[PDB]
Amino acid sequence: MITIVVIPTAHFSWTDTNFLNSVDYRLTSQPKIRDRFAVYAPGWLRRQLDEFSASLTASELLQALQTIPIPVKARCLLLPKPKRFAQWLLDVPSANIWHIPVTTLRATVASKHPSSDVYNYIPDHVPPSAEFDTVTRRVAAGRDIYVRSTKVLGAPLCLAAPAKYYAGYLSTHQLDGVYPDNWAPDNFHKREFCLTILPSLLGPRTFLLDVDADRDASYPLSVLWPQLRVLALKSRLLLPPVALLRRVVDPGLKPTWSADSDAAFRALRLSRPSSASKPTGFDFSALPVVDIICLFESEPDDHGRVAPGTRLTIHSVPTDLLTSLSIQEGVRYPLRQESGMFVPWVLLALLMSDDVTISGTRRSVKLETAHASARPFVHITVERCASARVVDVRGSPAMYANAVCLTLPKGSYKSTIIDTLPAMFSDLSILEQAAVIDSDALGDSLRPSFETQFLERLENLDPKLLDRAVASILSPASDTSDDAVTTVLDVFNALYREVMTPAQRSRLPLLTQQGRVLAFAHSDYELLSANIPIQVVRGSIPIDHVVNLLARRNRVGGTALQVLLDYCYRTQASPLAPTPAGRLYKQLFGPWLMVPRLSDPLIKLRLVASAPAKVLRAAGWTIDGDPPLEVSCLCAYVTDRAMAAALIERRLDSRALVNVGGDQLMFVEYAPPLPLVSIPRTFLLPVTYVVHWVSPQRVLLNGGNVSFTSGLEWTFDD
Amino acid sequence: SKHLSAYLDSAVANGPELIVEDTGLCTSFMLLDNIPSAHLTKELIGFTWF
Amino acid sequence: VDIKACDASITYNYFLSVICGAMHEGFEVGNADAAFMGVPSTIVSDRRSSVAPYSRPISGLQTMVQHLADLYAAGFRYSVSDAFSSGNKFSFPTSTFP
Repeated sequence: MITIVVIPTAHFSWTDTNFLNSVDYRLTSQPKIRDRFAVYAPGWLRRQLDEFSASLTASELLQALQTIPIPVKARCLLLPKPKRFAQWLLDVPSANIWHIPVTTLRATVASKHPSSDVYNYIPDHVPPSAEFDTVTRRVAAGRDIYVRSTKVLGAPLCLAAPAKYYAGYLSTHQLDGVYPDNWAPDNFHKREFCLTILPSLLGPRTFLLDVDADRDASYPLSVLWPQLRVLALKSRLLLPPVALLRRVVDPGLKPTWSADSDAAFRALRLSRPSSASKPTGFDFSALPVVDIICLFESEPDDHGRVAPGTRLTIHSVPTDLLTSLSIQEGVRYPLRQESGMFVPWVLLALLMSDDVTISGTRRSVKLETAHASARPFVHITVERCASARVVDVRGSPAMYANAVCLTLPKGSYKSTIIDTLPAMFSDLSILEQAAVIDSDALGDSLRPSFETQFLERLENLDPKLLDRAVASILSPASDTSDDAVTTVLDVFNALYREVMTPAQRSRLPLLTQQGRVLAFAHSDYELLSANIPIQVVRGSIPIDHVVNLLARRNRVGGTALQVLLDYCYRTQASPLAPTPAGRLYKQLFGPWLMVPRLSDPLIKLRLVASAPAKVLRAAGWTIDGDPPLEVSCLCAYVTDRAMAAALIERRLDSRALVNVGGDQLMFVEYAPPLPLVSIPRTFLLPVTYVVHWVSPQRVLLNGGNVSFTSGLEWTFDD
Repeated sequence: SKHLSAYLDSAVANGPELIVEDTGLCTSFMLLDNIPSAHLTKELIGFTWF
Repeated sequence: VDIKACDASITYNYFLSVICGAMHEGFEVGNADAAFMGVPSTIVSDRRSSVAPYSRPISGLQTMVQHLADLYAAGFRYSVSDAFSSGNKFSFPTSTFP
């Protein structure tokens, strides 16, 4: 039984049916494979670590935990307070296994201040005047331990006596927390391998799993990662995840004795034949992704030979994207389109990825996708999957079902993901283009466009000053070059503050108070300066945008105004660490990409909010029928009608403030904001949505504008 | 250039990657096929053997 | 002398970002693993070097700064519920210091 110690990565899925899947889902592909592994990693230990995390240094914690055997056979047996505890040895006389005198017991019953005497001389009694390691040392003995406090570490903690003594001495939730430990044990089995979150002495039969990704920052033991890694490194004990799939373990890639050419290795062949009629007809919060190594090549030489080329690593591209596009390993696909741009699917892979680096080293690169580079790449081949794991998506980058705004530098390929991707399916409702907000919308709203006005003001300056500014921006070494650039910045700032802010502030409901809005902006400042209650995510894409916009020639400005605007926005943007935009894209579109893999049809839902007919008529509306009108705020999808109905009885504590004008422009607002995590993870939401009457034929004439408040209630539909 | 980096105590606690072992061929030069041989099928048959 | 509106002029884009960076750097001198007020040390990714990025532990104080800067950059989110006006409660964010 070789043991592999595991430290979870950045977004390790925890509520998964099997911890094993979040490690690398390829291990579940074959029965012949999954039968070779045990897991352990019990929940009770997890909870203990969650508590002690705030009270021990990494070195101490590692030193304490490292000695614990794999299946913890011991228990911590909490004792009740002496007045309570003493009665137990007489309620059952044979339970007085230490045979404490009856006189002392009833002397304790008589005393106003019952002493620790009942605890005194009891073997392996742990007083509150004890330390964490004291418990751990006894844990290695396997026998149960008697303690006088709940804050203990290393073994499941359960009551020694019936609850009657601890009641009053402890409170409900405290009395509740020990229940699984009161009947804790479960068996551990002797398979070939056993994974574990519990650390251990690294040695000839213990290995550290290396996934090549950042740890879970929230996971309490991530602080141990450096010390563990270096110790493994100095003794060559790291294991790349692929090594686990081989019949015999070895740290290495491309071994002699194995070609590593088997269906098990090919992560692209994601298959789901088995079923259990479980409520998760699908868990749309769990998303399988892969890290892949891809080889890029340019045109061959005059004699058909080709250069060695370069291979890069793409991180955490969702696998269903590739599978649905029938991408296969070992196939040299064409990279460039007719017009020289990238083929769409490659762009999607880049956009939804987290990062792109050179394969060998750990240097991240922003890829160019234009005619800039000489000997440009024309062919691409995916070679192998460095890792393939499922990841939790629920509410990770964005928090509210209402709306979210993503900031990207000018020249990004947002158009591709918002148009080509849904168009590539165009059969299942993904979003409504009327709900997505292009970052350029407000700039286009002014009667002379914001760009035209900026150009018109700008030309008043001397051309040489403008020329000097543009050159300085392009030339990286031109530090500051204050005169030229600052003058332009002043004009930009003055104009934007003057015109853009009031215009932006005049579109408040359009950004947030629709069904569900996805919005783009060139900088967070564009929203903060206008006080728009929408979460803003500072994204970034792993492609060079500057060169990209240098290829777009059909614009108001001759490619020079564009770079000027780009610099201005970047200067305007607040200094902060930006996140990969792919994560947000994964949160939005990811679940939808798994739809075609499903076996059974979907079921629609919604949470319509009522509307009394009185106010409508009072507002001059002509409406048939007495029953209150209702309006669909947001539609959802499930597939197990049973559990879906079972989950529909919850009453959301979020009111809706519906507002609609005479022009039927309808708006919604949730007084308590609706958070995404509140949505059960079996659901599925569209990227964007537009509120609308459930039955437009009920109304016969729109009176004046209307506002009202109502509750929210998930309901079926037909 | 000008990447002024401050000394950090934890940063130096990694250790270099000394143990790198190769089981392949200890070579660094490759023989190549710079100009392929022609496939004759009508005349000059037999002058080449693949 | 007196600042015209110090509450309204202190902000993250210029002021608070500088302070957050200085505080986070100023706390580097100290045990990287030392919880403060129940906030334990954590692992964060360091990307100062484009050629040699990595992750290292940071003390609880720095973790507080990490979140505090995030909050300031996000801006305060207030919710108004004035009683003198009629049925008009709403929420909107601002950079104005409390």
